[PDB]
Amino acid sequence: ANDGEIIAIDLKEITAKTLGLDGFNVSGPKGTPAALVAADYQAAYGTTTN
Amino acid sequence: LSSITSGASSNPLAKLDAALADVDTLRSSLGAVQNRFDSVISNLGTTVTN
Repeated sequence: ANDGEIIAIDLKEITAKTLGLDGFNVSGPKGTPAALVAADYQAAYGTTTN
Repeated sequence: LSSITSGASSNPLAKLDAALADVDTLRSSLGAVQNRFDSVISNLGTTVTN
């Protein structure tokens, strides 16, 4: 019942990206690939990527 | 309109305690004065009789 009497909790942050599991796959590449359009850049790094 | 907020206070509990202290101080003094006043009624009654 006074000032500064907290008890804190840690609460880390969990996604498929944080665990390090991005782009996880098996069976290798499907076929001879094609070049990058600009879209996938912001798909991987966020819409406002530089 | 109720989302327009000024700043938050600092250590509100101390200020509340200070306020309560002023109030009880005054009440105490009033009680003291009442205790004074009664004796005079008694005294004057006796003196008038004599």
